[PDB]
Amino acid sequence: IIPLQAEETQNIKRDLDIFMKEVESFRKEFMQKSMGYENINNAYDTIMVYYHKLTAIEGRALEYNNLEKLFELQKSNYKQLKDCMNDLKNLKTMWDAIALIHFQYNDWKTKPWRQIKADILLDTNKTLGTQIKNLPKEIRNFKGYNVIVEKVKNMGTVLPLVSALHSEFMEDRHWSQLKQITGTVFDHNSLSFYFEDILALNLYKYENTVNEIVDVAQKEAKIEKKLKNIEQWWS
Amino acid sequence: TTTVTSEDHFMTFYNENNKKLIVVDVYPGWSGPCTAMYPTYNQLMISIDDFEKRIDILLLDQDKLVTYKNDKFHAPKFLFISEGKIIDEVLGTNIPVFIEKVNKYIPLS
Repeated sequence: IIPLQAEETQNIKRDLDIFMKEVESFRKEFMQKSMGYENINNAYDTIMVYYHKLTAIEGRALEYNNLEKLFELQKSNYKQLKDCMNDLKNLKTMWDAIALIHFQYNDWKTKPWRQIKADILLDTNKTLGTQIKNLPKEIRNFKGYNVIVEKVKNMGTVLPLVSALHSEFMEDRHWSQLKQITGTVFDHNSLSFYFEDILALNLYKYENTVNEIVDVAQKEAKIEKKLKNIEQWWS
Repeated sequence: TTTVTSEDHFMTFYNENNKKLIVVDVYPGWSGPCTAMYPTYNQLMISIDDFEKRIDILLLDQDKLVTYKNDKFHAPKFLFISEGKIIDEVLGTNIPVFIEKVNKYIPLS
């Protein structure tokens, strides 16, 4: 009777374990950046599912203990449940990491509205260092982490592209030439909310062209400044 | 983060954030503590709630809740509450640079 009942319980337990693995994975797959609250709610729901699995796991262990008879298979079934719990723990850790990344993304969005070229350069350097530290800390856990991890790289690239703009060397004409290539309506200094506008042009996609310009502008002022000397002295 | 005013307020804020962690900050490192506590609370709340989330901070102002949480635990005052129960207590006074290192360590389970 114990094995017939055990086979039915084992099939139900395997289905429950697959559902639990899918629930933690879905939360891990979802990326805030941007999205907030629902991802946190999903993590809470996953914990509740894990708690239900633990109660079911406790019942299976008690049934094995009641059956006793030094059965190796009963011990193995408990080990399989433990492996699922470890995977759930890894998923919970991944969810916490995503929330920390989302907070950093929210700060970046606030910085774009705040804008300020001097403020953006200081913010970009601080943001780049924090993003690099977060990527190094993440290790092991579960598969599909790299797909989310890549996002961090994109964010870092975006932060880097923003830093180039932080240069005050570029003028309106210089900005305009860059703007024509870029296609962005926003100018070098258009608004307080300009930082958000900058985000749409991808940093990785567009640091290159921003850089070319940032360089050109910096190059041109060295001359312009030279002319200032000739100008002032002789005039 | 939950701002608290009592060991009773500290504990309430921890219990009210059961899914994550509620950290009760009792007092601070002097030195005009109130305004500094609120300013750190705002940056930690974004690192606590927004960036890491994992953690809401509730700046105990100013009683002895930290000591009460430590007494309950048997395990400035920082009392970490999981489902409202003290699980981790640390004491000391730290500067803002030290707090940034703590943020990297966060978030504990």
